Amino acid sequence: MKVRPSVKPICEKCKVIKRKGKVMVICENPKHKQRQG
Amino acid sequence: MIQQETRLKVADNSGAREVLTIKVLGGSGRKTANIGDVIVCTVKNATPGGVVKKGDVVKAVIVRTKSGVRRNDGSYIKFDENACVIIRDDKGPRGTRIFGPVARELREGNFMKIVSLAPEVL
Amino acid sequence: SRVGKPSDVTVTFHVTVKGPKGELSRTLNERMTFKIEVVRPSDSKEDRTNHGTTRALLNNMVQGVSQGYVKVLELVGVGYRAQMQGKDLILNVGYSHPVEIKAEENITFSVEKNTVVKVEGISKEQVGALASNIRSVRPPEPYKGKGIRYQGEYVRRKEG
Amino acid sequence: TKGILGRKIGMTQVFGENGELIPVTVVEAKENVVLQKKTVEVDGYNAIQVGFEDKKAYKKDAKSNKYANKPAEGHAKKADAAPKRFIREFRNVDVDAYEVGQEVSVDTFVAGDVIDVTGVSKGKGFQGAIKRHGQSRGPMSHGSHFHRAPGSVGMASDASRVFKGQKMPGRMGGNTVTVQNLEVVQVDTENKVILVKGNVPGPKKGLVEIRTSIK
RNA sequence: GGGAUAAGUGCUGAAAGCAUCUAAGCAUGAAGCCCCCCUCAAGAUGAGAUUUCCCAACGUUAUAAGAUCCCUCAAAG
RNA sequence: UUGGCACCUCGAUGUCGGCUCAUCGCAUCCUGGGGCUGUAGUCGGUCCCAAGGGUUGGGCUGUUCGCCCAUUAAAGCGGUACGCGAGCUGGGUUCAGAACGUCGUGAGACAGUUCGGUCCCUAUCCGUCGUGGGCGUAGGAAAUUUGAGAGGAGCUGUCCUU
RNA sequence: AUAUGUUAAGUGGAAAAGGAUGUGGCGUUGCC
Ligand SMILES: CC[C@H]1OC(=O)[C@@](C)(F)C(=O)[C@H](C)[C@@H](O[C@@H]2O[C@H](C)C[C@H](N(C)C)[C@H]2O)[C@](C)(OC)C[C@@H](C)C(=O)[C@H](C)[C@H]2N(CCCCn3cc(-c4cccc(N)c4)nn3)C(=O)O[C@]12C
Ligand SMILES: [K+]
Ligand SMILES: [Mg+2]
Ligand SMILES: [Mg+2]
Ligand SMILES: [Mg+2]
Ligand SMILES: [Mg+2]
Ligand SMILES: [Mg+2]
Ligand SMILES: [Mg+2]
Ligand SMILES: [Mg+2]
Ligand SMILES: [Mg+2]
Ligand SMILES: [Mg+2]
Ligand SMILES: [Mg+2]
Ligand SMILES: [Mg+2]
Ligand SMILES: [Mg+2]
Ligand SMILES: [Mg+2]
Ligand SMILES: [Mg+2]
Ligand SMILES: [Mg+2]
Ligand SMILES: [Mg+2]
Ligand SMILES: [Zn+2]
Repeated sequence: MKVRPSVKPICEKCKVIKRKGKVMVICENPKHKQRQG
Repeated sequence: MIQQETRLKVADNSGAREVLTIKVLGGSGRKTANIGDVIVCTVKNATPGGVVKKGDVVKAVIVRTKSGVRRNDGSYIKFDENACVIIRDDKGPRGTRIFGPVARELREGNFMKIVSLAPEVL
Repeated sequence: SRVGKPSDVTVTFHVTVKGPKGELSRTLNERMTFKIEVVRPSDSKEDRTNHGTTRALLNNMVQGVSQGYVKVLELVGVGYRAQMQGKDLILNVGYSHPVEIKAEENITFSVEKNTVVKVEGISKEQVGALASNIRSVRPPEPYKGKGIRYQGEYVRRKEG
Repeated sequence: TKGILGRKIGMTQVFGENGELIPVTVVEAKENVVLQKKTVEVDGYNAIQVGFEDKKAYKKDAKSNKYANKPAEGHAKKADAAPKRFIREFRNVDVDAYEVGQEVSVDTFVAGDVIDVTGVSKGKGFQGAIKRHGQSRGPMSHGSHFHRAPGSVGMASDASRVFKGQKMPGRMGGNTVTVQNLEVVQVDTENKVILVKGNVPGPKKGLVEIRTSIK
């Protein structure tokens, strides 16, 4: 998990979602898992 | 009842004669050590030709104390002096002989070589 | 909703089926009527979202009452075993203690070779939860694949 | 569970199996009687009231607690027992296994039973922070004028006050204390004595309450 | 040890035909939160409960149950 | 923190370090939970949650700091008048003596140094720790109690077995 | 209180670069 103010897709498979009022990026690549914070 | 700066006779032939206690091992804030406990010490007095020399920082196991120890049967044993034995990491004595009586609690401490070499185990 | 817009089962509306493989009742959203077929009132955002999810839940109820659901887990690794201790499952997955997963109502366990476990039930959510717990007992590890994985799930493998 | 009242007699020792020395406290628990049964329906909770150490009957012009007053005498007669010196409630036990007026014998406990013992610790009067709170002394030499004082009691302008709970001199001891997970060493039906491993609160002759251990 | 949670992990699931831990639902998950353990506690003026004891006449006098004064004391001070 | 400003205090708001006693924050040192890893394992790196508890004994120096010795699960960083002198000390620092270097014609002086050098106060109020008396609690009284609420406690090592 | 709409953050009831399928209103265009 990368916790960062700037969350954005890192490849074409990254998907931007919103969970519990937080902007996240989920991906097949676990390294690309991101949460805003 | 051995604490920092307590001086101890050495009850072996490793070269050290008197040591000064640097630290009582076995946890933060530990103040006192007794028979079977391990101390870090410095050799203040040595005999010529010994393996252990004056100024060395070594580890020793306490083998008799003036405070003595209490056994579960309500009996006690006390000695006339505080004496220790210089040891290696393997708990084996650095010297090849042990002088004077040692307490039987060393056996529970697993200092079996020291117990074997002691002339009397009480 | 494109998702939002039966058989001899009851479908007797809250809903409560009486199909072959059990009843499987629930409540469903309280602002959506049915004629079956659900209908979306007021066309709002929440209305459309709830219409879609209610239709999905109803289809799931029908499928489970008719032909049930089955999730399959496989254990990978030398010595890994899954026994059926009566009704419950017992897992030997490399721990110092066997793991006891207790069976539940409208849910049945099966084991093949004491390696491939199967969970069967009327309720899709309950079957999924049971399978997820059996997986969570010891999930797959990326270096050798050892663990209780889903039968048709891809495992990402890393080198040494 | 189980409960009894007694007087602390004193400390002694015994030799256990394999000869180990077991320090023990002798408790004399004679004359224990169930005086009342409190229930949820009437009292709102389940408990048994136990009286201990019979006292003298009521007499006119009694001047001390040695003689029962009329309220206490009526309370005891309702149980058909002599008036008792000490009365305590036990909530841990099961009230359906006792009758009003029945004796609670030392044979209630058995050797090896794990118990909690409650009692009033020994009083010590007015004591300072060194003994009462176990604080450090100041230096005893090197010009020091600070030996057994409690030290600083707060901070500066913030907060301009001493906080509640500051440790200061005051009366020490005489507090209810429960020692947990002691063991019953021996029960002696004659002499009505229980031997408790270890030591318990209070002076000799002080009242102690023995209960089955909560943990 | 019990309950509820954090970061997490999910199941079912639409908006968005798919995907998605979430939007509605359903789980799980910390030495931490609330209890569990110990002590004080009804001036808790919201002043609670139980058992037992006592019962008068003309503010006054004498009293009940019950306390004290005074005296011998210590486990208390 | 070093500063900038000069708004409270010059009919006085005692300055550094230490001792005693703490208390709070979390940007967490340890312990608990978790994601990623260029995570094989044992170890690590990094980020997230988490303030319950814990978090050392010496050599040198007035020291704070820092270095070192030996430990420890760990030896966290900060706030509280750089917490705390009507609680203590008084080594240092604004005092009278004296000396060195240096500057000054001199009296004397110091990005300096050196030896010596008086620490007052019987607690009124609030606050805090204990301990009594009065009245109230719709009769009076003895004993046993419920628990609204409050306080306490909360750490962790090593070894064997698997 | 009245009418119309916006917000779901207790935003309202203290802040930035920057990040984001949060949600309302104008639109310009590509495909059908
Ligand atoms: C020991 C008693 C003296 O206290 C002190 O000396 C101290 C320890 F209390 C002291 O020094 C206080 C603390 C001083 O006050 C500080 O002054 C600073 C400038 C400021 C500070 N604050 C405001 C920041 C003030 O608190 C000062 C000036 O005293 C000199 C206070 C003033 C009011 C003052 O002069 C008073 C009157 C001072 N004094 C002159 C002593 C003069 C010196 N002396 C004489 C004697 C003596 C005489 C006769 C016989 C014997 N055996 C001894 N002992 N000591 C006395 O005769 O008595 C006291 C109270
Ligand atoms: K009351
Ligand atoms: Mg970036
Ligand atoms: Mg000290
Ligand atoms: Mg003195
Ligand atoms: Mg400033
Ligand atoms: Mg100006
Ligand atoms: Mg001034
Ligand atoms: Mg003034
Ligand atoms: Mg944090
Ligand atoms: Mg020296
Ligand atoms: Mg200060
Ligand atoms: Mg002060
Ligand atoms: Mg001069
Ligand atoms: Mg000159
Ligand atoms: Mg001198
Ligand atoms: Mg409470
Ligand atoms: Mg706000
Ligand atoms: Zn990606």
